[PDB]
Amino acid sequence: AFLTWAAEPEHDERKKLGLKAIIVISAMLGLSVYIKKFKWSPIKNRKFIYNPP
Amino acid sequence: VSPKTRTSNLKNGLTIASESNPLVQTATVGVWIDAGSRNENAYNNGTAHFFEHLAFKGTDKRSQHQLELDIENMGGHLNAYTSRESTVYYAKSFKDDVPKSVEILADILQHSKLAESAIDREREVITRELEEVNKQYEEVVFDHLHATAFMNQPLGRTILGPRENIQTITNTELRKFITENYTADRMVLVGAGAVDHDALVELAEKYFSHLPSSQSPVPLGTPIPNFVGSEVRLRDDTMPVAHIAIAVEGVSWTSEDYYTALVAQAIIGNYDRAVGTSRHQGSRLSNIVSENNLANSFQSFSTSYSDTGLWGIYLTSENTTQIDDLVHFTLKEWNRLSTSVSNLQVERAKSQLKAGLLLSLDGTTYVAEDIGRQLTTLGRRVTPAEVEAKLEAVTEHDVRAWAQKTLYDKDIALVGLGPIEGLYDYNRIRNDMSMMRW
Repeated sequence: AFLTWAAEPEHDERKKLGLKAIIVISAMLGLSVYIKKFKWSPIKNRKFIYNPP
Repeated sequence: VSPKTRTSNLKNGLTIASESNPLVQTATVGVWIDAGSRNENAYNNGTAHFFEHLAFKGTDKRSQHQLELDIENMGGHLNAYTSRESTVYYAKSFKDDVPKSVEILADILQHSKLAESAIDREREVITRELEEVNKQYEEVVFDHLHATAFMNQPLGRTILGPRENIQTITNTELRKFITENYTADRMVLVGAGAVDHDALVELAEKYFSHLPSSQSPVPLGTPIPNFVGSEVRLRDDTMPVAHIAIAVEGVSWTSEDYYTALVAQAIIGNYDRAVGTSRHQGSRLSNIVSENNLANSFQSFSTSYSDTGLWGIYLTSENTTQIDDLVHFTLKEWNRLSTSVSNLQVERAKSQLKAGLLLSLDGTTYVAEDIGRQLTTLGRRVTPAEVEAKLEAVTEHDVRAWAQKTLYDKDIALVGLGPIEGLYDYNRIRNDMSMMRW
């Protein structure tokens, strides 16, 4: 355990910052999906009627 | 100061409204009805328009030929039009031919034959009208605009109706429509020009006394529309001119923002490259458009109905690579109604409107149309003094407040027709309805 700490002394801080990053990034991923779908819905919902000239 | 509009009622509830002008020698008399295509359902859509055709196809007494002769002998003409909420049938004649014309109108409205033979004959005429409105680009654009803005609602239907209904309209449904809707409490007999009010009331008692009253008489101009932000694109690369309309939900006739919406509409105003004065107009949009050649024309509108309206602009342009600029600058001028307008623009537009609202009424038909429209939408003729007061009460604060709730960041209905490849998708147009800098 001690030598593992010596090799990677940032370990404890790194993992706690990782937890914060995971949470924020996940939330932003969810919101970016909502916002993409919101903006794209006029394209996805488009309908056509063709009357051959 | 114009002569007073006199108004009387009959017992059935028919209103008679008149404005005499002893300086003219002609008179416009007619019947303004508070009914139109909106009163149809989806099955009889087109009935109101169909009836307008058959009204001139012969009555219980006079045949079609006799009808023609009678009007020709009077010397003037008859005219009729059906809209979404209003039907009009009028007669322009000489001063002393007014009793004849009232008699003819009463006859075609109350005692029309609606013979199966005539129904069948008109069914082809009206079918042909479906394939010839296609040319009237402005009408095409505005019919699609209503269809999309009021999606699957009565205001969204066309007046002509679908092809299917035209082939299946019977004399029964025609008779039912006009019996339910053309009731005395929904009708106004209007005279303008060389008419005596007292003479007109006598003629009304003689000809329109046996009109049915409706079971539940509501006041004149009594109506829920749910506007849909949406677009219709009718791209046609072979047309040289693009026609584009953009609208938001506007105001009804009796809205408290009625005049504020008219003032806002006048700040943007109209433009036409063919008119010599248009390059010098005060409107900011007009200056941008003329300096950059962005359009052949634009026309601001504020159309009202009993319970809703559409407020927007209609553009025509040959500049097919700068349609984006045209629409961009138009919506940026609308943004300024929320962010920037001050007493400068507002007082200017009020000045222009104070005159405009009076100027419009420059002949007997225009006056009759004004009386009839006001009586069927408001239940009264609003005097120029009242109109001058309502306009004076519009402040810059009112315009900004109105624009911030009606235009700013709101859904639009958008119709484009013609070479509209340069018109961006819905989102990019609708994003111009606000300013990120504000």
